[PDB]
Amino acid sequence: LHSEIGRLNNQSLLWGPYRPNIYFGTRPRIGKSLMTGLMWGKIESYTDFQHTVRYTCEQNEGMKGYGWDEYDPRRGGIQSIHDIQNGLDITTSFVKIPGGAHGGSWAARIKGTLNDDAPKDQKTIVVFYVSQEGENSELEAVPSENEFGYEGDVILKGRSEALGNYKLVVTKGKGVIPQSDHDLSRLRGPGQTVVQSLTYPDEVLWQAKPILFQQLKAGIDWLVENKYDVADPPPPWQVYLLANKPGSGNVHIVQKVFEGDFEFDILFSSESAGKEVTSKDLEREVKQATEVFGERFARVFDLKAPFQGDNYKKFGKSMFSNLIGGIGYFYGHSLVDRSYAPEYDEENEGFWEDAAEARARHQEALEGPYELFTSIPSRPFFPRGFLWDEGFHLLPIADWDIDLALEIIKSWYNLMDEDGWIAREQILGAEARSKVPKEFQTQYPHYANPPTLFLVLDNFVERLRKLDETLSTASVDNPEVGLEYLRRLYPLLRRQFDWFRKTQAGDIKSYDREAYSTKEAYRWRGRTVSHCLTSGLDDYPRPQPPHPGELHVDLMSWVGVMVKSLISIGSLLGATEDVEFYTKVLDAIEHNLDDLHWSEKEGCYCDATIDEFEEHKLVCHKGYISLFPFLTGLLKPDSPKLGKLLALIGDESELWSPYGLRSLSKKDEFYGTAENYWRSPVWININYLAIVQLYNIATQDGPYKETARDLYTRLRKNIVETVYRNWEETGFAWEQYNPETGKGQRTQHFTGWTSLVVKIMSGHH
Ligand SMILES: [N-]=[N+]=Nc1ccc(NCCc2cncc(CCN3C[C@H](O)[C@@H](O)[C@H](O)[C@H]3CO)n2)c([N+](=O)[O-])c1
Repeated sequence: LHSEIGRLNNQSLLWGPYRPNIYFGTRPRIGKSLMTGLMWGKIESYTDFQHTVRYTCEQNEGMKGYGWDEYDPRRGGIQSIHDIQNGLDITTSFVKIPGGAHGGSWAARIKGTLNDDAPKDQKTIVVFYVSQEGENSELEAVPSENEFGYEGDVILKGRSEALGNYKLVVTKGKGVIPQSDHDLSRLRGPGQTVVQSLTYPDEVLWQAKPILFQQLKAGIDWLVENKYDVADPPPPWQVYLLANKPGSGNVHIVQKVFEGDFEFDILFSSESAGKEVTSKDLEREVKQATEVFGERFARVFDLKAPFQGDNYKKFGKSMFSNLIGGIGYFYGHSLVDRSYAPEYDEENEGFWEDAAEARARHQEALEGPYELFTSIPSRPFFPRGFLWDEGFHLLPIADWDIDLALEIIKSWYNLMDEDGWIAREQILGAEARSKVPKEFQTQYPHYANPPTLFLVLDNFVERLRKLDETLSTASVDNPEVGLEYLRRLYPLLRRQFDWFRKTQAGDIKSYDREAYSTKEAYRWRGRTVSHCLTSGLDDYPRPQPPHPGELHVDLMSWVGVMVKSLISIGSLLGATEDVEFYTKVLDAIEHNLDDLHWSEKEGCYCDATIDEFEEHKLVCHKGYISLFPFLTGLLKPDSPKLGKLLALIGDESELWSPYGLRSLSKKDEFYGTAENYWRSPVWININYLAIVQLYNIATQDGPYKETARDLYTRLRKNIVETVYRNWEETGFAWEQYNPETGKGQRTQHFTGWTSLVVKIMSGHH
C-alpha cells in the first residue's frame, strides 16, 4: 500500500513547469529528458532583439512584476508577466491531464496583450524552444506542406524510455502575422511560423539563448553572402526570422512573429493515454483548475480577522501561489571540497586564516549527479534549494498538500552523504552554476544549516496523531503509510542528529566550564571575523574574535528541536533504546541552555566565548539569537526566563518596531552597522516563529497567557500589514523590511519565507 501511494504520487507530480529559473518552461522530474522554454521580445530595429529578448528571470526597471496568480503542482495554474521594456502583459496558463503510464499529458496557453504605451503595430518575436537529452531517444518536426514554413500547427513526434511515445504541438494561434513585400520573400517566404531542428551534445542543450542566437547570426551571415544589404534591406523582423529546416534532432526551435496581440497553445499528448490533448481540452481543464484552487484555498487558508476581506484574500493567493509555484526540478553535478583538510576542524585560535589557506588549495571537484525537487527563495536572484529556507517554505505547502511536502523532504534527505551531511546550498548542473559566481559554488562538508525541515516533520506527526484531493492527504489519512514514510526517513534524521553532534560540537571539558552536562554544547563551523553564514543569520553579531571556545545558543536550540522530533518519531516507531538517549540528551540541553547561555544580568540567552584570561564569557547582543530557546519551543510556559524574553520582545526601545521584531536591538552597539543584513531589519521567518510561540503561550493555562495574547495579536497584525502594504505598493514579497520606514528592501520576489504570511493570516497553529 506504501508502494501504491508512492507510485500514484510519482505519477501525479512527474510533470510541471519545474524551471523556476526562467519566465516559462516545463520539464518532468527526470534528469535527462524533454524540456521546453518560452522566449519573446519586441523588434524595432536590426540590433535591439538581442537586448529585448526574455528567457531567464530578472528584476530591473524594464520589468514591472511577474508570478503565479494560482498554482498547484498536481493541476497546473496561471502566471502573469508585466514587461515594460517589451510593452506586453503575458499570461502563461499551464494544465496537467492525467492518463497513460508515463506521468500524463499537459497543455499551455501563451497570451500576449500589448499594454497602452506600446505601438499598436509592435512586432513581437516568440520562440518555443524544445530540447531532449538521452542516448536512445528521438524527436522530429513533421515537415510543413508549405515551402517556407507553417500556415498551421507544428507537430513534434518523439520517444524516450522515460516518456514512451508522445507528440508536442505548437498551434497556429491567433494574431496578425506581418508579411514582407521584399525580394527576400521569394526565398524565405513572406512571413510564417518556422522550425529549425538541430543537434548539440546533450550537456549544452540548456543554453537556449546562445543556441538561438547562433542560428539568428547564421541567417544574417547568409543575407550578407547573398547580397541582401543596406541599399535595400528586408525589415528587421524578417532579418530575424529563421530559414525553415524541420527534421530530427535534440533541439527544436519554433519561432513566430506577431503584430499586435497574440496567443498560441502547446499541447503535450502521451500516446499511452486516451485521445490526444486539444485546445478545447486546455480551456476546460484551466477553468476547472481555477475552481479547485479557489475551493482548497478557502478551506486551507481561511484568513482570520482582521484579514477576512477580499483585498487580503488576493494578497494571500499571490504570496501562496508564488511560494508553491517556485517548485523546481534540479539535476546534475555539485562542486564540493572533499579534502576534509584538518584546518577545517577550527580547533586553534585564528582558525579562519588556516581555513582560507585550505580553500586556496582548490581541491573541490564536481560530483553526483544529484536530483532535487524543492521550492526556492527567489526566481530572479537565487532559484535553487537552500536547506534552512526549505523548512519555512514547506509550512504553508504542507497545509496545502502534506504528500507534496513529504515528497520534498524525501528529495532533500536523498542528498545526505554517508556522514549525515546535506550541503546548505544545492547548485545541481551547469544551468544552476550559470547563475552563481565561481567563487561561491564550493560546498564544505563541515558547513551545517538550521534543521528547519524537522518543524515540518513536527506538523506532519501532530496531524498523523489527531483523486488529486485524496493523494494530497494520503500520508495522514492512511496512518500505515504515514509511519512507513517516517520509518524509512528516521535513520537519516538520526544520522543528521549525530552529524551535528560529531561536527558542530562545542568544548566544555578543556575550559573552566561547569554545567549539568559535559556533552551538550555546540559551535557552528565556518565562521569568519564578520560572518556566520552557516547559522543563517549571516552578520548577526557573534563573539569577537571568533574562537574554538565559542558556544552558539541558536545551534544548541536547533539540536533541541531535533531531539524533540526524534522523541515523537522514535516513539511512533517504538525504538525504545533511542528514545531513552534522546529523553536524556533533551534533559541535558534544557539545563545546559541555562548553565552555559542564560544571562541573569541581561534577562536573555546569549552566545559564549572564552576570554583573553581563558574563562567562559557571555557575549550578549539583544536580538533574534537572544530569543532562540523561546523561538524553538524549548521553555516551559510558566518559566520566569520566558517571562523576561516576552518583556524584551514587547519592548519598543529594544526589538519592538511598528513593523515587527527587529533582528537586532536599537540599544545594541552593532545596530544598523556594516551590511546591516541581520543587524536591524525585520525578517518574516523569525517573526513567524515568535508569532507561533506567542499563540502557544496565549492558548494555555499559565501566568503569561494574557501578555502572550496581546503580543501575538499586535505582532500578527504588524507583520501581515507590513508585507501587505509593500505588496500593494510594489507587487513584491521582500527578503526583509526596514524597521524605521516599513519599506521592503534587499531581494524582491522573495517567495521565499516571506510567504509564511499566508499561515500568519490563517491562524489556528
Ligand atoms: N551580510 N550579508 N550581506 C548581504 C547579503 C545578501 C544581500 N542580498 C542578496 C544576495 C544573495 C545572493 N545569493 C544568495 C543569497 C542567500 C540569501 N539568503 C541569505 C540568508 O541570510 C540566508 O539565511 C538564507 O538562507 C539565504 C537564502 O534565502 N543572497 C545583501 N544585499 O542585497 O545588500 C547583503
